[PDB]
Order: sequence, then structure tokens, then C-alpha cells
Amino acid sequence: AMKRKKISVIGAGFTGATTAFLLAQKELGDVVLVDIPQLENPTKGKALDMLEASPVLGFDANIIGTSDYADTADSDIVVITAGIRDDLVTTNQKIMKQVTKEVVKYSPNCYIIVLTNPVDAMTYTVFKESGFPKNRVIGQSGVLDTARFRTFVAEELNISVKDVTGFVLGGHGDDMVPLVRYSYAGGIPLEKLIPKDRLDAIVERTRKGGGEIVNLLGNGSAYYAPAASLVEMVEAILKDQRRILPAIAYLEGEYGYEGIYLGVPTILGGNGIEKVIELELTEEEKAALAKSVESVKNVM
Amino acid sequence: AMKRKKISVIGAGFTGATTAFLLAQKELGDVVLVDIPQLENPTKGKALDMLEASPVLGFDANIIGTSDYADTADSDIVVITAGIAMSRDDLVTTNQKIMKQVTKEVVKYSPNCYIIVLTNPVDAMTYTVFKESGFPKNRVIGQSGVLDTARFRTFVAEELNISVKDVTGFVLGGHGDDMVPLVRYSYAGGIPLEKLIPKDRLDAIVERTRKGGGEIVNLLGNGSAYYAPAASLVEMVEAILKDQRRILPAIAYLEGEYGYEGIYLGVPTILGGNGIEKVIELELTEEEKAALAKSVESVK
Amino acid sequence: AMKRKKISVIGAGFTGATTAFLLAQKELGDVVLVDIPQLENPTKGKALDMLEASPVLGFDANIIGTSDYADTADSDIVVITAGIARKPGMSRDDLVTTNQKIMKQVTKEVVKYSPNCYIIVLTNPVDAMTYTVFKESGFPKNRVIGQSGVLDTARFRTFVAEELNISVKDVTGFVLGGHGDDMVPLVRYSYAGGIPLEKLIPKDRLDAIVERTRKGGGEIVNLLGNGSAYYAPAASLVEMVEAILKDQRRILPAIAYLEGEYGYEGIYLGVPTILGGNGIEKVIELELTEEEKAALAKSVESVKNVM
Amino acid sequence: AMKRKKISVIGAGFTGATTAFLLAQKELGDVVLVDIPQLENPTKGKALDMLEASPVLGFDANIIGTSDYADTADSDIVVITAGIARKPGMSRDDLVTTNQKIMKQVTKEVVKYSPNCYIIVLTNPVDAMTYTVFKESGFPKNRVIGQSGVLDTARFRTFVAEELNISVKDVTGFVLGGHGDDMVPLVRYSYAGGIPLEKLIPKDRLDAIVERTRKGGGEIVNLLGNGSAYYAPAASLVEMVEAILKDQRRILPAIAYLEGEYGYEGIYLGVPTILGGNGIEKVIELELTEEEKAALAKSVESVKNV
Ligand SMILES: NC(=O)c1ccc[n+]([C@@H]2O[C@H](COP(=O)([O-])OP(=O)(O)OC[C@H]3O[C@@H](n4cnc5c(N)ncnc54)[C@H](O)[C@@H]3O)[C@@H](O)[C@H]2O)c1
Ligand SMILES: NC(=O)c1ccc[n+]([C@@H]2O[C@H](COP(=O)([O-])OP(=O)(O)OC[C@H]3O[C@@H](n4cnc5c(N)ncnc54)[C@H](O)[C@@H]3O)[C@@H](O)[C@H]2O)c1
Ligand SMILES: NC(=O)c1ccc[n+]([C@@H]2O[C@H](COP(=O)([O-])OP(=O)(O)OC[C@H]3O[C@@H](n4cnc5c(N)ncnc54)[C@H](O)[C@@H]3O)[C@@H](O)[C@H]2O)c1
Ligand SMILES: NC(=O)c1ccc[n+]([C@@H]2O[C@H](COP(=O)([O-])OP(=O)(O)OC[C@H]3O[C@@H](n4cnc5c(N)ncnc54)[C@H](O)[C@@H]3O)[C@@H](O)[C@H]2O)c1
Repeated sequence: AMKRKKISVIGAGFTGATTAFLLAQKELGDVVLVDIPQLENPTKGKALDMLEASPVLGFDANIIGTSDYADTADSDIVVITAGIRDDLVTTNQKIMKQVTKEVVKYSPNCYIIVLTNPVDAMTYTVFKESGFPKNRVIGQSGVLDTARFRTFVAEELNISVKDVTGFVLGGHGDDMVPLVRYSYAGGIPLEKLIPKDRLDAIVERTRKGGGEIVNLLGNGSAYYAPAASLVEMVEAILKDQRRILPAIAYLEGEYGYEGIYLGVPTILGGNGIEKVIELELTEEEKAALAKSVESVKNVM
Repeated sequence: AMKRKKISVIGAGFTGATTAFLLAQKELGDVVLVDIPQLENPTKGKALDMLEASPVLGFDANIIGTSDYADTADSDIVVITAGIAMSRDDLVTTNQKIMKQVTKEVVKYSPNCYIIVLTNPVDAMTYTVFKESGFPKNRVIGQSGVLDTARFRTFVAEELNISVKDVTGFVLGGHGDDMVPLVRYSYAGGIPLEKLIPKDRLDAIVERTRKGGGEIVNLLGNGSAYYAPAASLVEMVEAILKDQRRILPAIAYLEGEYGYEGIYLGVPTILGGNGIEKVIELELTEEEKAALAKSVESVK
Repeated sequence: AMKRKKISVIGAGFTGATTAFLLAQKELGDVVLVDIPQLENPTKGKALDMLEASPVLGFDANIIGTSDYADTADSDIVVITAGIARKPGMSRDDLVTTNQKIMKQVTKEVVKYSPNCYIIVLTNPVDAMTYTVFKESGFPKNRVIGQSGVLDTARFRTFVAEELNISVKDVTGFVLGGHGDDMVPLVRYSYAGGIPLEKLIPKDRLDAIVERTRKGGGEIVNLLGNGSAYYAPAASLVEMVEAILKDQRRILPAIAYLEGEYGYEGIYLGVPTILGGNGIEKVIELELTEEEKAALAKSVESVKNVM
Repeated sequence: AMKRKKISVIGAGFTGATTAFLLAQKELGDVVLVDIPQLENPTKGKALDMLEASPVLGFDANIIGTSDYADTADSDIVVITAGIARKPGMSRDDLVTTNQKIMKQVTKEVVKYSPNCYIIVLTNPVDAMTYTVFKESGFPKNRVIGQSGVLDTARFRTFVAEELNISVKDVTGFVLGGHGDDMVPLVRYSYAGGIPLEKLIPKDRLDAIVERTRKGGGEIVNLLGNGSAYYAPAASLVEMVEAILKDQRRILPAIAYLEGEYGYEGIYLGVPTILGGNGIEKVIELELTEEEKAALAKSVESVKNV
């Protein structure tokens, strides 16, 4: 029988909830929205509120809220947005291990997309607790950074964001390794369209993208763009699209590094990470990536 | 020259934010997201988060947060979510002045717009906006029945295990005990629900629709519903921006219809290019006629 | 190992090519467009043309054209649009004789390479042709389904939308039985915004609307001069394919095998169904008037000649 | 009153009908299919067939068929897909002559009933057909545009995606000038997820992809036996229509009137443009290698000699 895909969203906060509503509107499958027992009810009300939109927007998806991982059984994809500095890492690292053990009990065959910061190490933890091969455990970072990058380049030139491309290796902030030489408008290199000063500010504003939103909102981090980035990565897997997207992936040789997670260009498909793509980098880029890999080792 | 539609959403909270993002997703137009000067930053931060999701989801729309009503200039549509956050006469009276204040800058900066009001009690608020605006009846509308039908349809769909797409609901009047549902004009794929769902189980679905708001409030712990209410507003914006001539329930101004006059009541409407194109009058029975009188009398 | 749904469309004529392009645009799966060997090159031309549209419309679907049924192996759904139209002056029996044969030859190769698929049949007359597919396939009944009422209700909703000047989204039609004289409309289960149409449209013009619905297929044939309708038919097939692939449990009129329903046994009839992941989940049994039971008994007399 | 956008599609054939159906499905506006008086019943038949799909696919649109240009009044956009039925003994030069005459007759009737429209031309040869539409219309240059480059880039992107086994969403092509031998691809400005294709695909296979792109229209003609491509050309048209009606400011290749751009004056040429609510907002001018200037110079010597 034809069965709907099943997506469990672990963490029913701003990000997990926006992600669930997006997945449901796109009819990508049934969504189980999961939080802690003391937020069980709020999670049931967000779910039921999303579901009550379905007649009007006109989508067929079941959306339920729960604190019982038995309800995530035989999930196809699990999105870990479950969050609460070296103490924070150790708290989130404790969560990741509690969550992952429940997840792979009930869904031994699922694919895991991790949003939890620092996503470099939060994913490594999932990967090691899960016991799953590296293709099945992925983290989000590069898509959000390229999303902010394209938005700034788009207002600068007064053109559709659809015709802007960014390229990002590494993590957020100072871990971020932009390749503005692989960044284009209409396929024209940006370095030919934006004077040096205005362009390096757009690169800086991308580095300070996540904080610019944390500053404006006052309480909590971004959720709209981050939810979009997870959905693009979910869609790439469920629909076996073989998208080329930057993701947090486990290296076993690529770019010289081994045994770590890092933001690299991948092919996202029905087998999860089909390939980590190896580019020829400049010495300036390899050096900026070596510094980034030093802050990934910094969170052991 | 072809110009985008401009939509301004007054109230950048839970409901207006969700409304703005849905409108942008569907490329219905440009969105200005409007709150009060002390919240101008977290508003600009929601608007920018949303706009940053545009590259990832593939929509061309601009979204700006403001506290300056000059930015809402030449709006095609204004949507009022401006809500207060205390007696039952306190919220009404406070919301009434908000409505007045908001409508005043709106009809100065966008003289020719259409207005859709969500702020509860919508029958009272929509009246205020209508009075302060000096616009004809067709150009000022509240949201209520779409959200009630959406709840009804969700519960019927679960009861029958069928798609929400093939469930109809029919409601006059407003929320709570002011709701006048006609189950006899409600169907699963054109089949009346009286013939498909027993008397007892159909009575409880209707009671659950009366208490639908409250059920989310209770589960949410703090604050009311937004996903389904945002969805309900976008359906009404779409019917107007695209001149669809939908038959939708809407809070409209009566002048002979159902025997009442000089009130805003939940009625079936043709919603099109001229907002309310016609108020539809059915042949009501006495137990429904009386139920509407008790609904008219409860809106005072 | 998340893999695309695979949909095979049999017949690369206007209805099958239109269907293929809609399925690919909606990313419902990978599409295999099949036709006879002599039309192999045209079939690949159409498929490659549709596929070259994918970067522009921004869908990820494979489309291929073939005359090799091995290319349809392990289809989740197979849509049959192969067969001839009833030419003016052609007898109904000649239409059935020719299409009966194509349905046996097509089903043979379909089930040879996709023993587990769902089958949706467009070929006319659809109760007779869906029955032939069922009996040839050896499939259980929930897996072999014909299109009829969706297309009849689509034309009905279009005419009524025009008469009342409202969106088609807010019109409901309701039809049992087949096309033409075989259609059994329930105007009393037909509404505008849930208001009965008998209360809104006077008797003469509503009767005209019902009669135009019966004649709708012939109206497009008369206007085209060269063949039959394809856009609305293709749309109707895609709505049924979606209901199944995405397990939607839609309530849709379908041509379904009855085993007691409506008091008929061992026939395909046009009835309200719930459509989902297991195909026909349920035939919905209605209480009909005696006029309705009679019109349905005349409609039945045309799959009885195929039993 | 909020009013629907209105689109007239001149020629209700394979490309015209395919385009009309995509425009209605997407809800970009009401659609008027126009053809010759003898083909008015076929045109109403397609229009009515499409409209009867609306309740099933869930779109609200008016679609009609006509032989009468009054039904096209106050169109926001006219798409020209009109061209003469290729008879057996039709001279290449006879065909271009007939079509040149169709463009003038069509354009005179269009600008009388829609003096404010934006016009997109598909009819081959599109550089010469679009110039003929421009000069008959009396409109300024930003409001008469040709389709060519989008279709070539669609075919290129399809073949690169096949070659690398990746999504077509993540492949980009760059093409100046016309179809076939007149095409000037810039593979150096062509990528897979931002990566130059020259680093991904060996030169012999990438040369062959380019050659398949030049030949891509004829590849479909050969397989079909009668007639030419219609699904990708319709899609290509609709992307350009959508970039105008929704003021998107897309960067797309279009057959655009040049007054100095690339050092040419008073010609239509395939060039990267910005496409928005005022039609062609900007012709984009690239720094070309002497080889690319020379390939383009040779491409312009085609546009003048037809
Ligand atoms: N990858 C990125 O670029 C990116 C961007 C934005 C957000 N983030 C990160 O995503 C995380 C969540 O963001 P948010 O705004 O949605 O946060 P939030 O605090 O609003 O929501 C987090 C949720 O996690 C839940 N949770 C905690 N422990 C749990 C457990 N054991 N089981 C189940 N649920 C549990 C909480 O109940 C809470 O509702 C944060 O770590 C944030 O920094 C990363
Ligand atoms: N029709 C329905 O059934 C329905 C459903 C849910 C919400 N609502 C109503 O809609 C309103 C908004 O609800 P919410 O959940 O978005 O609440 P919210 O408090 O999150 O949003 C209200 C926002 O309005 C802003 N605001 C107040 N006065 C303003 C003014 N004069 N100008 C501009 N902004 C102003 C506030 O600062 C706040 O951000 C409330 O009245 C709520 O009860 C109606
Ligand atoms: N329910 C309705 O009202 C409705 C609507 C329109 C068409 N139809 C049915 O659909 C059929 C096709 O419609 P169309 O407009 O595409 O006609 P068409 O003539 O364009 O298409 C029929 C195709 O079937 C192919 N075919 C024949 N035998 C075959 C075989 N053994 N294997 C594979 N392909 C084979 C033909 O080569 C042709 O390409 C009609 O004959 C009719 O029975 C039903
Ligand atoms: N890249 C491109 O720009 C591109 C690609 C493919 C098609 N084309 C061209 O598009 C044109 C249409 O191709 P098609 O396959 O749709 O052809 P078609 O023969 O199917 O349709 C052309 C239609 O134009 C109609 N027509 C003829 N004269 C007319 C007039 N005076 N007024 C109105 N309508 C008139 C015809 O009756 C016919 O129905 C051809 O010139 C073709 O070469 C160009």
C-alpha cells in the first residue's frame, strides 16, 4: 500500500513548529511534533492549530503533538531542533544522547537532520549515539548562511533572489568560509558587480546574520529562515532530488580532515548524503578552513 | 507598468507574523509588518527572518517591519491583527481605540484599500474600523466563519477518516454560543453529515467548534491560536487580490439582510475584486431564525 | 533508501502526454510514457520535450518515452489512456470490441512488469474497459479503478460557476454511473457554497446544465474536429493518482467493482468512493430515490454485456 | 476594484495552447486564445477543455477562444506564437516572408485593442519576427521582447543534470545570441551548485553537451516527425510572462533591442536582461573575450542577413 512519509520534529519551539507547519503545507508527509512532558499540552495545541489550518490552505497532512517517542515509530526523517558555552555544549550534548537513543529505538531506519547549535558537534554526538552510517546523519548550517547572503546580494543589485548564488564552507560566524569567487548574479561573478567595500560588508553581515536577528527579537534566535533551510534539506531526501547543498557532514578523508563533522558541499538524495563534494581551494581558503576546523575541535 | 500588490498587516505578533509569512510564501504581494514604536526592532527582525527564507523557498516578495504608517502608502489590502495584551469591557474599549488609532493613519496613507479585521470581538472591532474609515460597506470585512468552518471540517474529517478537502461546514454569526451552524448545509463529498455521523457524535463536534478557540488557549498555557486564524485571513485576502468570487462566511454590514440592519454579523458572502460583492440571504427555519436573533442580541 | 514513486502512462496521445506533464510538474514521481513501437520516436520526443521544461518550471522528475514495457517495471501506478474514440456513426459494440482487445493486450504487459501496481483506466466505455482490465489483471478489486465522475463533475461545476458567476472552488456536483445517457446526476446533492442548486438556478437552465454535462465530451469533439478532450480528462486522472500516491482518502466518484453495493454484484459502476493508499478503500452506499434506482439500473445494462 | 491580469496568446497551436494552460494553472491571469477565423472552433474547444480542468486542479481562471481581436482589449501581456502551417513546398524564404506578414497583421490588431501591452514573441526566426513586431507596434523597446535564451539554457541544464546526475535546480547555463550556430554559450559562466562545469565535466563531454544544445530544437523535430517542440518553449514563455506580471527583476536571456550595448545599434539580439514590471529594465553588458566578441559578431551577421 502507498503510505505517507512520516517526519518527527524533536523540539516544538519556534524553529521545530515553523518546520512542522512548512512540511505539512507542502504535503511532504505526516508530522509528529515532540517536546518534553511539561510542554506536552502546548505541543498538542500548536499541532492542532496547524491541523485546523489544513482545510483552508487545503493540504492533507496529520500533525500531532506528543512527549512519547513511541509515536515517532517508523519515522522516515527526524529533525532534531531540541536545544536549551562549554557547559551549554555539554547540556545540549546530554540532550542529543537522550533524544538519539529514543529515536533509533522506535525508528532504526530513519534519516536525522540536526539544527541544534553548535551543530558541528551536536551532529557528531547524534552520529555516534545513533550507531547509523554517516550518510544517515546530517546537520544544517550552510543553507541558512547562503540564504542570508543571497538576500543581501539581492537588495544590493535590485534583482530576484532566484538568480543569486552564494557558496559557503564551514560553520556560522568566524567558522564561516565564504567563496565569493563561486558567488554569482545571473552567473556573473559578484566580484565584477559589487565594489570591494560593499561586498566585504555583505560577507560580514552574513557572518553576523544569526546575531543580527538575536539582537532585533530581544528573546530567542531566528526561526523562519532556519525552518526553510531544514525543509529544503528534508525535501531533497524525501523526493530523492540529488540537490547540491552545503550541509554539516562527517569527513573520512575529504579536504584533508578525518573523523569530524564539517560544512561542505554535498549531494542530498534519498540515501541522505550521496557524496561530499571535494573542491580545489585557494591557499587563503584552505587556511581559513583549517582555522574553522580548529573551533570544531574546540568543542570536544 | 506592472506593480506588485502591497499588503500591510497591523500587529506583528503571533497572528500577523504568520499571516505575513503565508502571504509572502504565496507571492500574493509586498508585505509591510506594522507594530508600535517600542516593538519596531523585533518587528524588523521578524520581517528580515521571513525575507531571508525567500531564497530557500523560492518566492520574490519584499517584507519590511515598520512603526511609520507612511510605509503602508498605497496599500491594496490592510489586515488588522492589532490586539491588546483586565475586565471584558476593558479589552473591548482598549481594542476600540487601537482600531480607531490604526484605521486613522490607514485611510490617510492608503485611501483606496480594502480592510480585513481579526481583532476580537471582530463584530465590534470591524464596526469601529468601518466607522472611522468612511469607506463603503464592501471595503470593510472581519474574519470569523472561515476559522469556525476550518475547525468543524477538521473534526468531521477525523470522525469520518476522510480528506478535509471533501468536508463542508456552514456557520452564521460568531464564536462561542453566538455560532449558528447549519449541519443540514454541511456535507462529506456532497453527502449530508446527518446521514454519515450519528446525532450524539455530530452534537459534540459542533460543541467542540463552539469551544475551539478556548481549546487552543487552554493547551497553549499562554496566548491564543494563530496558524489557523492566519490561514483564515490569507483565504480572504486571496479571494480579493485575485477576484475569485469565493462564497465565504464573513463579518459584514447588513442593511435589510436576515431582517437585521446597521450591524456587523457572520453571513455568507461573495468575496471578490470589490471586497463583499453580495451578502447571501438563505430561507432560514424558525429554530435557526431564533438562534440568529440570540446571536444578534449577544453581539451587544 | 527513499525512492521516487514511478508512474507509467500507457498511450502518448494528447490525454496521456498531458497527464505525464501534470504528474511531473507536481513531482508526484518519475513518469514512463509508453506507446506502440511505430510511434516510438514521437513518444521519446514528447518526453524529452517535457523533461527539457523541468529546469524552467523547476520540478525534479524523470520523464522517458518508450515502446518497451520493460521500462515500466515496478510502477506504483499505471494509467491506461490507450484505445480509440467513438467516431460518428460507429456502433457502441464496435467501440467495445476494439478497446476490449487493447485493454487485454495492455494489461498483459503492464502486470507482467508491475505485478503490484494500481491501475486507473480512462478508455471508453469506462465501466466495460475497467472490468476487462480487472479480469485480465487478476488483481484484487481495490487496485483497478476507472475515471468518469471527476470529469463529469468538473464540466458540471464549470457550467454552474458560469451561471452563478462564482468560483468553481465553491460548486459541488454529484454523479453516479457513466457519461452521456449513462450519467445519473443527483442535482439534490449539488450545491453553491453548500446551498442546494435547485434553490438558486431555475428548472429550465439547471436541466440545460445537466444536459450539457451529458453531452460535454461530444461538445469538445465537435469543437476540435480532429479528436477528443485531453486537458480536463488528464486533470481528472491526476486528481485520482494523487489521492492514491499521497494516501489522501478523498471522496471521489470512481468506476468501482460492486460486491453487494447498490444491490449489484460482479460489475463496475460509477459510485462515490473513498480513494487512498490501498486504492478504492470503500464504495459509499447512498439511499437513492426510485427514479435514481431506475436510472442507475439502465446505466448498469452496459457493463452486463462484458461480465 | 482589484482586477485579474489579462493575457492574450496569439496562435492557439501546440505552443500557444500549452502556454495558455500553464498560465491558467499558475493563476497569472485570464487568458484569450486567438487564432484565424477557420480555427475558431478548435480554439474554443481547447479553451473550454482547459477551463473544465479548473475545478479539478483548483485554479480560478477565465479562458476563451476567439477569431476577433476585440476580445483581447486591455491585455496586460500579449504572447505571439502565430506562424503559417508549413505546407509541403514552402520556401524557407517564403515561410519567413509569410510569418513577417503575420507579425505585422497581428501586431496592428493587438496595439489598436491593447495600446499599453507588453508583447513576448516566440515565432521563428525570433530576432527578425520580434523586430517586425517592434516596428509595427510603435511601442518603445522595453515593451517588445523575444524568447530564445531561456529555452537554450533549459536544454543545456537538462543535459548537464543528466551528465552529473544532479537536480536541474542546481545547474545554470549562460547563452548570448540565437539558436543553433548563432548561439554563443559561455560555459565559463555555467556551474553546478556554483562550481564551474569546466572543473566537473571533461572537455569532450562538455563540447558535446553544447553541440546537443545548438541542435536541441532539431533533436525534438527529428523524433516527432511532424512539428516542433512545445512543452519547453511554453515553459520558457511563462517564466518570462511571470517575471513581468509579478515584477520579479529576474536575470534571464531575452531577444532585446540594442542601442549601443555590445557595440551594436538598431538590432534585436539574445542578451542577458533584467525582466520586471516595465519589461526589459536593463540590457546587461559583459566583458567578453575577443573569441566571444567574434562569435557574437558572426551571430549578429545572421540577424542582419534574415
Ligand atoms: N543551524 C542553525 O543555523 C540554527 C539557526 C537557528 C536556530 N538554531 C538552534 O536551534 C535550537 C532550537 O532553536 P529554537 O528557537 O527553536 O529554540 P526553542 O528554545 O524555542 O525550542 C527548543 C525546544 O527544545 C525542547 N527540548 C529540550 N530538551 C528536549 C528533550 N530532551 N526532548 C525533546 N524536546 C526537548 C524544549 O522543550 C524547547 O521547546 C537552538 O539550539 C538554536 O541555537 C540553529
Ligand atoms: N477571529 C478570531 O477568531 C481570532 C483568532 C485569534 C486571534 N484573534 C485576535 O487577534 C488579535 C491579535 O492576536 P495575536 O495572537 O496576534 O496577539 P499578539 O498580542 O501576539 O499580537 C497583537 C500585536 O498588536 C500590537 N499592537 C497593539 N496595538 C497596536 C496598535 N495600535 N498599532 C499597531 N500594533 C498594535 C501589539 O504590540 C502586539 O504585537 C487579538 O485581538 C486576538 O484575540 C482573533
Ligand atoms: N472518460 C472520457 O470521457 C474520456 C476523455 C477523453 C478520452 N477518453 C479515452 O482515452 C482514449 C485516448 O484519448 P486521447 O485523446 O489521448 O486519444 P489519442 O488517439 O491521441 O491517444 C490514444 C493512444 O493510444 C495508443 N495505443 C493504442 N494501442 C496501444 C497499445 N497496444 N499500447 C500502447 N499504446 C497504444 C495510440 O497509439 C495513441 O497514441 C480514447 O480512445 C478514449 O477511449 C476518455
Ligand atoms: N525558441 C523559439 O522561439 C521557438 C521554439 C519553438 C517554436 N517556435 C516557433 O513558434 C511558432 C509556433 O509554433 P507551434 O508549434 O505553436 O505551431 P502551430 O502550427 O502548432 O501553431 C501556430 C498557430 O498560429 C496560427 N496562426 C497563423 N496565422 C495566424 C494569424 N494571422 N493570426 C493568428 N494566429 C495565426 C495557426 O493557425 C496555428 O494554429 C513557430 O513559428 C515555431 O517555429 C520558436
